[PDB]
Amino acid sequence: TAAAAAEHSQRELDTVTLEDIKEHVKQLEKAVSGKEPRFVLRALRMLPSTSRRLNHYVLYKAVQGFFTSNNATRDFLLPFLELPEVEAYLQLLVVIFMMNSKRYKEAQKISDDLMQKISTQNRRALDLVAAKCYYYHARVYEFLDKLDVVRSFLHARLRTATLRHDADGQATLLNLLLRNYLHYSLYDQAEKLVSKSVFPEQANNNEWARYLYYTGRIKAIQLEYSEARRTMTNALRKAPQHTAVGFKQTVHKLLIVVELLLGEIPDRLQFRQPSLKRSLMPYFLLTQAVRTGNLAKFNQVLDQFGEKFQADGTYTLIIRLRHNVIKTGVRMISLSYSRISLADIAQKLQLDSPEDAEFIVAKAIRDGVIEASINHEKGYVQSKEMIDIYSTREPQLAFHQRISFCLDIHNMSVKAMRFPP
Amino acid sequence: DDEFEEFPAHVWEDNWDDDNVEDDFSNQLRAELEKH
Amino acid sequence: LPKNPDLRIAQLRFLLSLPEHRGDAAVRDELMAAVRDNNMAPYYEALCKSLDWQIDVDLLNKMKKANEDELKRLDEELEDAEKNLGESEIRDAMMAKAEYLCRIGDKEGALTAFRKTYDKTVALGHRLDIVFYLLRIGLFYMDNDLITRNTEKAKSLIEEGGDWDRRNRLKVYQGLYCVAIRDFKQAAELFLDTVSTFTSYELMDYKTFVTYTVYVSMIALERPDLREKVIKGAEILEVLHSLPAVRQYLFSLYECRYSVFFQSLAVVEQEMKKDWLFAPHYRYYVREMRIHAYSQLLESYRSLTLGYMAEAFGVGVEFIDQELSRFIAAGRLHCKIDKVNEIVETNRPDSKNWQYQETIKKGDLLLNRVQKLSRVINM
Repeated sequence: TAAAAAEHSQRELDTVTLEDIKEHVKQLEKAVSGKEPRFVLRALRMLPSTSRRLNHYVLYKAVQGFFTSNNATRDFLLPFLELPEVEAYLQLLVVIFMMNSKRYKEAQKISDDLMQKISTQNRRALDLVAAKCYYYHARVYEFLDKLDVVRSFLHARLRTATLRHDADGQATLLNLLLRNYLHYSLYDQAEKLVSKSVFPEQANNNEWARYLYYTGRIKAIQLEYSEARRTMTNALRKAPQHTAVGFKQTVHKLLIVVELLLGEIPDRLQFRQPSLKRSLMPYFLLTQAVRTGNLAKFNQVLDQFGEKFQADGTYTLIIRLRHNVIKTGVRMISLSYSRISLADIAQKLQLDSPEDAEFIVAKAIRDGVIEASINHEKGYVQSKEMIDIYSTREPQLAFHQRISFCLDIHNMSVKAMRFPP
Repeated sequence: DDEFEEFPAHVWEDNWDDDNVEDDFSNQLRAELEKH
Repeated sequence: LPKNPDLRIAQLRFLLSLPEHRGDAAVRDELMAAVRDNNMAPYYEALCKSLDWQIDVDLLNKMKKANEDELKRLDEELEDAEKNLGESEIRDAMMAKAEYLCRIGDKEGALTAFRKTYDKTVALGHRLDIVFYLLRIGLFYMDNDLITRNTEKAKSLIEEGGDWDRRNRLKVYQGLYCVAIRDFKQAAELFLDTVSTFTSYELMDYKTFVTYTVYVSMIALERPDLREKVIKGAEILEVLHSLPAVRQYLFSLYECRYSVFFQSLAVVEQEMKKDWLFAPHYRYYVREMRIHAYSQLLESYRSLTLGYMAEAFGVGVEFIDQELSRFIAAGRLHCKIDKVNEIVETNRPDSKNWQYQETIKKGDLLLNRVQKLSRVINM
């Protein structure tokens, strides 16, 4: 009876998990029955691991021992399975169940019913549950590879979430809508929407991260590389620490490409770190090729790992690479030199003639990646004599940004010191 | 908090220099002395 | 302490493994001489399989027979001690068993036997002796995990009540491991704190130890400390009388004679490539010493004519141009070249300016951390 004993221990753990679900419910009533805001996040933060521990027989007993007011809609869950917020929480749990069970028809129907319910009820403490429902409904449609009807659905829902001055639902809907645009490769509608929507200044860390990823990708494709790099780097700094391996991988990949485009060389600690090595190795080879300026090795790497690039989505940035590869050469040359002559850039940048040198270096300056002058009366490319930047307003400005930031955190921290009674 | 499920997933602090050179500083210096 | 095994065995194996010295008649003769003398049957089999050698059955059979007989007598004596004698001799029999296992090179057998002996034993001294044997086996087979594990083990045992001879021996072991993992700062610290007390003649000769101390010190120490502790050093300068090629290398850099410094750096490179503990570090050592030399020269200049600097370094103008470009790009040096009129200006940052940049960087790190903290906990 080893199987029976294992089932017994698992069901004791299941009683523990049911107690955890009851505690989450109780927190939700602390919020809504207490009517105080928030605390739905408190009851919700354990959603991922709880989804992990979900169990079919456990939910079979749950959908018969829960729902004190048995509105008879429980029979839309019971057959497939074999309050104003707790019902949404339970429904989200059930759609999670079908999700991990790979049952994406009743999953979509039950998600639709959940959406009808949340849309009908015009609550203000239910917006967070609505946000999570939006995300998982999108994921259902994603495993079902429509991604299209969800566009209009989520887009109207975003309209509602921004009419009601909501933050969490607004951010999550904006994020999922951007994901849909990017999955269909509509980097013009995506850009227009990002331009004419304002992200909640007070938004979850996990949503800031995703928004920053998508915005950085939009700008990267749009050829605004400096802000693209800033956005991706900030997204990474915003990202979770002990999780989201895939998200970190994708942000890192795009950041490597964007930096290489700006003309820099990434940091090697990335390719070092164990959670990424296997993911980013193709970019390891690509960075070697770009740093060397070896177009032959670059072509080899493209022909050898091109499929992964077309998979993650980089395959135009990695030709804009070629361009910024010659740019990277000129940036190194102008980083360690002060008066290099053109006939000497031709060679050390692998060019043909001083005329081509003139054109390429002039364009590099125009793009503002080398910051030098040029003189063809004698043919040299003198840089800018560095001025001692402490008798200048640059320290002023830098410390101004940093002091403003510190003051802002003091403000936000002294705020949010809520006292209960 | 939430694992972003929508996204599928030496001991030496190396810092580049893994280039391809005619040895690091032996044949280079030999040829240098030879041509000087 | 005994040689379990001669790390010269590892030196010989790696020297043969290196492609340049694969066909070394002498090296091969000496390696096989040691193999036959100490009867390392599993190690010899591994050598043959790895290096694609034609086995000599006529002697390999005798070697296997000798190993089998010795192991049989050892474990028979161990059983006799178990059935007749107490722990004080059962432990010694097990120790002899493990010692023969390591001396024959059966890695798995030696590790198992030493683990069992450590489980049995209670005396601190012999616990440390077993731990040292394990560290040296780990060093022999370059198993970073095993070496580090027994390393914290040994630190714990010595902290739990130890003695200074084993402190010095552990320090030298830590230094060799630091050289392995390219932590030359700790390597220099330990080596210079235990150069006056070299007692571990099993790992390497004292000439080799002083040479390693000089090398690591030059790569990891500032000029003040180098003068105080490696040129004004009693023993570290006593042995350099017997070592003429290393004294020149050190004193070239200190006296600011630089052409001799590159000559000796090429010498040191070709030496360390052949070496087995520095082999995956010679590119880095050479590059970092080159950067140290260039920075030392330019630390007392503001516009150094490229021709003069080439003459000082005993090279040409093109070579200097190429390598300075490389190092400035890497960001190590503080110097900007001007090739039209060949002049290498030096844009070193003033004290205030450098302090500003450090404040910006470190404050940026702290700001990132606090920003994460606040954003996380406020909401």
